[PDB]
Amino acid sequence: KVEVNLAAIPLGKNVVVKWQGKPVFIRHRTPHEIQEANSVDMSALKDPQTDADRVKDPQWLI
Amino acid sequence: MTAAEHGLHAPAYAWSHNGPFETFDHASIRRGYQVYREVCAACHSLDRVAWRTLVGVSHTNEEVRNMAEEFEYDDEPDEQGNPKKRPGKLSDYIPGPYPNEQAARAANQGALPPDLSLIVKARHGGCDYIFSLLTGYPDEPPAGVALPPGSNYNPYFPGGSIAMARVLFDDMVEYEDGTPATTSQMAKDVTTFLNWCAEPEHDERKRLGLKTVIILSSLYLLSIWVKKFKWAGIKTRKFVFNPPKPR
Amino acid sequence: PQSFTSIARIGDYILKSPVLSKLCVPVANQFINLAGYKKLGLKFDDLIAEENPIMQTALRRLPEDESYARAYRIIRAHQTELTHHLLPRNEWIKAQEDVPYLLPYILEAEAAAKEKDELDNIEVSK
Amino acid sequence: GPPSGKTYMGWWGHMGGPKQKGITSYAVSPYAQKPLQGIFHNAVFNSFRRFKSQFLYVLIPAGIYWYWWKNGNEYNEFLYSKAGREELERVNV
Amino acid sequence: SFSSLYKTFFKRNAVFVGTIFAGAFVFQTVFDTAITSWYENHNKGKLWKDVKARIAA
Amino acid sequence: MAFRKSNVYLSLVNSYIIDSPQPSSINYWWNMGSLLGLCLVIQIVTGIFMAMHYSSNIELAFSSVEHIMRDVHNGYILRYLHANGASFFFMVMFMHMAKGLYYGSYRSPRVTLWNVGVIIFILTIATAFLGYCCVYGQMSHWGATVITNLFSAIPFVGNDIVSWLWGGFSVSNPTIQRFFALHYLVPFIIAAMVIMHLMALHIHGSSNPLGITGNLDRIPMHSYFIFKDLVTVFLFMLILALFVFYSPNTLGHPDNYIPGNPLVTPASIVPEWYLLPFYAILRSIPDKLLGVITMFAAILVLLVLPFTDRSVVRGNTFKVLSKFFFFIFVFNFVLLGQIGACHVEVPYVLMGQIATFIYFAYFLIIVPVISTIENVLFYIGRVNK
Amino acid sequence: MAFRKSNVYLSLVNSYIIDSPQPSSINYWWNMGSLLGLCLVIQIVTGIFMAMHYSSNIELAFSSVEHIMRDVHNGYILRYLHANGASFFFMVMFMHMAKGLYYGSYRSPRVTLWNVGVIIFILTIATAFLGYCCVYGQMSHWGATVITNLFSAIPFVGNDIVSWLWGGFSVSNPTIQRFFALHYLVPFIIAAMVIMHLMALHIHGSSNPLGITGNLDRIPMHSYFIFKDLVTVFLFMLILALFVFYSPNTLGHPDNYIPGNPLVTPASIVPEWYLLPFYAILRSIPDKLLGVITMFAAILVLLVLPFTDRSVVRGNTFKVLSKFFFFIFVFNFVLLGQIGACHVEVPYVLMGQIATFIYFAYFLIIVPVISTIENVLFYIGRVNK
Ligand code: HEC
Ligand code: HEM
Ligand code: HEM
Ligand code: HEM
Ligand code: HEM
Repeated sequence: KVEVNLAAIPLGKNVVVKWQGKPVFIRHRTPHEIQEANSVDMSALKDPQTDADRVKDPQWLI
Repeated sequence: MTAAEHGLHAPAYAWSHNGPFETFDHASIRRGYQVYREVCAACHSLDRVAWRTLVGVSHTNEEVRNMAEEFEYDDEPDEQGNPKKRPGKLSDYIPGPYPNEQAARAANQGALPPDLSLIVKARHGGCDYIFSLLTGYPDEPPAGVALPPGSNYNPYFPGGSIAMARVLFDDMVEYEDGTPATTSQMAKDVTTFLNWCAEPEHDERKRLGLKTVIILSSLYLLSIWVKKFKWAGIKTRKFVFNPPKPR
Repeated sequence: PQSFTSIARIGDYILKSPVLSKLCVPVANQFINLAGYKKLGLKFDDLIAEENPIMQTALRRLPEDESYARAYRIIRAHQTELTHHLLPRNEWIKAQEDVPYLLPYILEAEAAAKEKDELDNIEVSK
Repeated sequence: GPPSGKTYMGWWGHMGGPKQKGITSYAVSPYAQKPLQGIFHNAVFNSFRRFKSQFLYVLIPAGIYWYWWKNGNEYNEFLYSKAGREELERVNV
Repeated sequence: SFSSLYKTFFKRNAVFVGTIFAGAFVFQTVFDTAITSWYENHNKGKLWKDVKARIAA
Repeated sequence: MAFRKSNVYLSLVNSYIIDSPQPSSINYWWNMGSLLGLCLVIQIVTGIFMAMHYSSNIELAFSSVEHIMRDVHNGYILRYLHANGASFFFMVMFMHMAKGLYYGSYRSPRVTLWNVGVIIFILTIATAFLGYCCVYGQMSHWGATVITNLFSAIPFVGNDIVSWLWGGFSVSNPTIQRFFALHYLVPFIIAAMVIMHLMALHIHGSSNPLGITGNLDRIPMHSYFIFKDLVTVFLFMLILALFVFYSPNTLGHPDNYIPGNPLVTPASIVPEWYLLPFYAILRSIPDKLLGVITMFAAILVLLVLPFTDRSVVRGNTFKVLSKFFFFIFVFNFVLLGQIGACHVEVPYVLMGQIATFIYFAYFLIIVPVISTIENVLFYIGRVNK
Repeated sequence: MAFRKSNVYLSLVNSYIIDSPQPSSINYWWNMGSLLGLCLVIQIVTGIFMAMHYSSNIELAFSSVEHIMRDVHNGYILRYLHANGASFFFMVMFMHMAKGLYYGSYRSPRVTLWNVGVIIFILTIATAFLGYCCVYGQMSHWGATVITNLFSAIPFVGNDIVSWLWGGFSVSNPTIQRFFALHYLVPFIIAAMVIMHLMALHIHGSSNPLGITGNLDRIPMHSYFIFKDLVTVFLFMLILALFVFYSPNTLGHPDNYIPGNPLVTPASIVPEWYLLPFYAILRSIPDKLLGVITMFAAILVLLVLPFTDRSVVRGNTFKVLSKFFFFIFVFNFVLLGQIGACHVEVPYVLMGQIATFIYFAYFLIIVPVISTIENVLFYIGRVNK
C-alpha cells in the first residue's frame, strides 16, 4: 500500500504512477469535464456505468 | 494489421559481413565509432561496451586510453569520506549522456532513447532496419497523416511516427581517412559499429564455425562408412527355407 | 482391440448382401493391393498383433507346419525391410495364397473367452 | 531378487518366439565384402521407388494445408488494405 | 607391403591408439593454422592489422 | 561368466546398451531416443557451466546473461548451444512422439512406456518455459505474465495460486528467483523419468516398423546400433553446429534482447516456437477456464490413444487411410503452430478453431472410425463367402 | 502373482523396502542408513526452498541469507533446519561408518559396497564445504581461502589450478557463484551414488552383529523393520527439533554472522566441527604438499581395510583386543577433532601428530597384528596338542 499524495499536485499535467506492477492514471478533476463526465452516454456506448462508483472523489481521478 | 502499423520492411542490403566466411569491416567500425561519438552520443547510451573491447578492434591502446581519460567516473571516496571523481580507465564502460531515465525523457520530449548496445539484435530486420530507419526520413509526411507535434515520419518505424528527428546530414562528420561522409556513408558506418557492439564475437564465431562444420561433416561421412562396414554382414544375409518333414 | 467376432459379423453381413458386396469388395481389394504387405512376402494373419492371450492361444494351437511357414515369412519380411527393398515379383504372396489361416483359431479362442466371461458373471433366475 | 511378471521378450536363448525349423541363414564376413556396393544404383532407382510409393500421402495434406494457409493469409492482407476496409467493418462487427 | 603395414600399425591396439593420439595432436595444430590462414586471407583489408597498417602509412 | 555380466553396474550397462536385443528391422526413426538422451546431456552440462556465471535477481538476470555472452570465455558458445539445443531437443522430441504415434508404439504392451513418455513431455515443456523466463527479456516477462495469469480463471482458488506462483503481485524478483531454482531442478526429475522410461521399455523391447513380432531374429545393440546411433549423433551435431555458429538467433525472437519492462507491452506476445501449437489451442477458445482446460487436455489427449485405436494391426505401415489422416494431423499441428504466431485477426481465429477441432477429432473421432473401417476392409478383401 | 511383484516400478520398491529379507539379528545400529536417507531428503528439500530466495553474488550472498532469516515466512526454520540437518547428517554418517568398521561390514562380500560408501563420504564432505562457503561469513571466506590455497602446493600446475578454482585471483564473485552451482549439483550425484550403494548392498544383503551367516532365519522388511526404523526416525526428528528450535547456533561458529571481509583475519580460522579431524591431520604435517596428501590419505585409508583385516571371523563382537583398540580409535578421532579447533600452541602440535600417527597405525599396523594374534588365540584356546 503506497501512500503517494496530492497537495504538491496542481492540474495542467497528468500523473501516471506505477506501483505494485500498476500503471495507473491519477489526475485532478476539471469542472469542464466533471460534467462532460456527467454529460455522457449510458448505453449508446459499451458502458452502462456510474461515475460515482468509478471515482468516489468528485475532484480526483485515479 | 495495417502495413502502416507493421512498418515497411527494410530491403536486403549487401553488407560486407553478410556471408558465412565474412568478417566485420574494421575500418567502417572505426568510422562508425566516430559517427556515434559525434552524433549519436548526444541522446543514446552504450553502457554494455567497455572501453577495453575497442582496443585491437577499432583503435589502438593509446587511443582508447585517451578516449577514456577524457571522461569522469566516480571514484571511491577519500580519507575524509567526501566523494571523488576519476579520469576513466580501460576497465570502465562507455558513459551515456543522461544520468537517469527522467533526464532523458525530459530532454527528448517524453520519449526515451534506447540503449544502442544491443539494438541490431533487438529489432526484426537487423542492420537493414537500422540503415533504412536512419536514411528513410521523407522530406514530407505523405498526403493525409495526422502527425502529432514533436513526432516525425519514418515509414520503417511501426506506426510511422518516430520521436527521433533526422540526425544524419551530409558532411556533418569529417573522417580522418578522407572518406566522403554522405548520409548513407555515415549510416553504413554507424550500423556496422552498432552490429559490432551487439555481436563482438562475430569473427571468432564464424572461424570456429568453419572448423566445426568441417570436422563434423568429415565425421558424419566417415561414420556412414563405418556403419555400412559393420552392417554389411546383416545387410547381405540370406535365408533359405526347406519345410521340415512331418513328425 | 476390436474383437474378431465383431469384424467377422460386419464382414459376413457385407459379404452375404447382394448390393453392397459388389460395391464394397472392389474397394477392399484395392485397399489390400495398396497396403503392400504381399510385396514383402507376408499374409495378413502375420500382421495381427500377437501380444495378447487370445493370439497367444491361437498361435499355440496353430499346427506345426503353418507355424514354421509363418516364422519364415516373418524373418524374410524383417530381412527384406532391413535392406529397404522389396521381394522380387515372383516372391510376392499371390491373392489366392493370402488365405485366412489363423482366423478359425482366433475365432474359437475368442468364443471360448467370451463364454468364460459370460459364465463368470452369470445370475441364476430365482 | 524375485522373478517379475510374464513379458513378451526374453533374452538370448529364450526370447519367446515360436520354434524354428528348416530355416538356414548364411552370411559373409564384412572384411570379405564390399561396403558401399550399389550406392549409385540405390541412390537413383531405389530412392525413386520409395518416393513414388510414399509421396501422395505426404504431399496431398501438405498441399491442402498450404493452400488453406495462403488463402487465409491473402484474405488477411486484403482486409487490412485500403480497398478492403468496407468489408472489414462488416466482417468483424 | 600391406603385411608389414598391418603388423606395425594395426596389430597391437596400444600402437594403434598411440598413432591415433599423435595424429590428433598434429592434426589439431596444423588444422587450426590452415583454417586461420585461409580465414585471414579471405578477409583481406578488413582485419584490424590491415586497417592499422593502412593508418600507419 | 563374463565380467560385464557378473558385476552389479556393468550388468546394467550390458543389459541396456551392450547385449540388449533389438529387432533387426528398425529404421533411423529409432535413433530419436538416443538423440534425446544426448540432447539432455548437452542441456544439463551447458546449463551448469552457465549457472556458474548467472545471477537471478530481477536487476541482474539480463545483464548476467550478457555477461555470459560478452566477457566469459566461450560464453556465446554455451548460451547459443543451450538455447538452440533446447529447440533441437523439442524438434527431436516431436519426431520421437510422432514416430510412436505412427508405428503404434502406444499399443497394448507399451502403454506404461507411453504414459511415462507423456509425463516427460509435460516436464520438459515446463523446464523450457522456466528457462525462457530466466533470461528476463521482453518476451519472457510478458510470456510469464500471460501464462501465469491464465491460472486466475480457477473460480475459488485462482487468485491465491497466482499470487503464490508470483511470490508477490506481479512477475518480479521473487518470481525470477523461483523460476531459476525450478529450471535448475526439473531436469534432474526428467533424468529420473528417463531412467523409468527405459525401465518400462526394457521389459518388452522396442517395436519394429512392420508391427509384427520381433522375437524371431534380433541383433545385439553393440557394434550395430551403437554405430547406427553414431551416424545420427554426428548428423545432429553438424546441424546444431550450423545453427549455433552461423544462425545463432534465427530460432529466437528479437524482443528478448530488450530488457524486461513491466511498463511496455511489446504488441505481439508469443512464446518460443515449440509452444506455439498449444498457445494457439489456448487462444482459440473464447474463455479462460475452458482455454486452460483445453490446452492441458491437448497435452493429456495422448493418453486416450491406446483405447481409441480399434485396429488389430499395430502401426500405420500397411494402412492407407491411417497414413493419410496421420499426415493430415501432422500438418494440422504445423498450421496450428503457424496460427499461434499470428495476431488475433479475422481469418486466423476461425482457422485456429477448425484446426483445434481437427486436432481433437483425430484422437477421438478419426482414429476409431478409420481403424474399424480398415479392419472390415482387411477382412472382406481376402475372405470369400 | 501379486501386483507389487508384477509391475516394473513396484517390483523395485517391493524388492528393496517391502519384501527385502533382513537378518533378524540386526540391532539399532542398522537404522543409520534409513536415517541418512531421511537426512538427504531433508537437505535437498530445505535447500531448494532456500535457493528460491538465495542470491549468489558476493555483495548479495550474506544479506540474502538474512533475507531468508528475517523476511521469508518460516525461513529461520528452513535455514536452521538446513544447517543443523547437515551437521546431523554428518553425525549419523560417522555412526554408519563406525558401525561398518566395527561389525566387519567392509569385508570380502561387500568391498564394492564399502568403496561406494567412501565415494559418498568424499562427495558429502565436498557438498558441505561448498555450502558453508555459500553463506559468505567470515569463517566461510577464510575457510575457502585456506582450503583452496592448499592446492597451490602442487609444484607444477598448482597456481593455475587454484586460479581456475577461484575464477580470478582470490575468493570473490566468480568463486561464490561457482560454489553455489556446485553445492546444488553434488547432492544429486550423491543421490545417484546412494542408488548405487543400495544396488551394491542388495546382491548379498546386509550383515548382522554376530558375523555368522544370516541366511537361516530372515524377516521381510515391511511391518518389522519399517517400524523399527520409524522409532529412530521419530527420535532423530525429536533431537533435531530440539537443536533447531531451542539451541540453533550452538554447533555453528559465531563468526559467520560477520560478513565476509577480505582484509581482516578472524584470528582462528576453523571449519565446521565435522571437518576438524581432517583439518588437524592436515595441520599436523610440517609441509603443505604432504599435508594435503596425508589428509586425502586419511580418508582414502578406509580402502585398505578389507585387505589388512587378517582374521577369519567378521566383526569385533567376539574379540576383546579388537573392541579395545576400536574404542581407542574412536576416542582418537574425537581428540583429533578437538585438536583441530585449537591454536597451534605447544602441546597441541605434538598431540595432533601422535593422534594422526595413531589414526594411520590403526588401519595399517593395529588391525593386522591384532587380527593375527586373535586368530592364533582362538585356535590354541580350544585345540589340544
Ligand atoms: C537526439 C535526441 C537523438 C539523436 C542524435 C539520435 N537519436 Fe535515436 N532515438 C531518439 C529518441 C528520442 C528515440 C525514441 C523514438 C521512439 O519513439 O522510439 C530514438 C530511437 C532510436 C532507435 C529505435 C527505433 C525503434 O524503436 O525501432 C534506434 C535504433 C536509434 N534511435 C538509433 C540512432 C542512431 C544509430 C543514431 C546515430 C547518429 C541516433 N539514433 C541519433 C533520439 C536520438
Ligand atoms: C531439460 C533441459 C533444459 C531445457 C529444455 C532448457 C531450456 C532453456 C531455455 C529455452 C533457456 C532460454 C535460452 C534462451 O532463450 O536464451 C534456458 C536458459 C537457461 N537454462 Fe536451461 N534448459 C535445460 C536445462 C538446464 C539446466 C539443467 C540448467 C542448469 C544447470 C539450465 C540453466 C539455464 C540457465 C542458467 C539459463 C539462463 C539464460 C541463458 O543463459 O540462456 N538449463 N534453458
Ligand atoms: C527425455 C526424452 C526422452 C528420452 C531420452 C527417451 C528415450 C527413449 C529411448 C532411448 C527409447 C528407445 C529407442 C527408441 O525406440 O527410439 C525410447 C522409446 C520410446 N519412447 Fe521415448 N524418450 C523420451 C521422450 C519420450 C516421449 C516424449 C514419448 C512420447 C510421449 C516417448 C515415447 C517413447 C515410446 C513410445 C518409445 C517406444 C518406441 C518403440 O520402440 O516402439 N518418449 N525412448
Ligand atoms: C547433500 C546435502 C547437503 C548438505 C550436506 C548441505 C550442507 C550445507 C551446509 C553445511 C550449509 C551451510 C549452512 C550454514 O552454515 O548456514 C549449506 C548451505 C546451503 N545449502 Fe546446502 N547442503 C545440502 C544440500 C543442499 C541442496 C541440494 C541445496 C540446493 C537446492 C542446498 C542449498 C543450500 C543453500 C542455498 C545454502 C545457503 C546458506 C544457507 O541458507 O544456510 N543445500 N548447505
Ligand atoms: C548418503 C549416505 C548413505 C546412505 C543413504 C547409505 C545408505 C545405506 C543403507 C540404507 C544401508 C542399509 C542399512 C544399514 O546397513 O545400515 C547401508 C549399508 C551400508 N553402508 Fe551405507 N549409506 C550411506 C553412506 C555410507 C558410507 C559413508 C559408508 C562407509 C564408507 C557406507 C557403508 C555402508 C556399509 C558398509 C553398509 C553395509 C552395512 C551392513 O549392513 O553390514 N555407507 N547404507
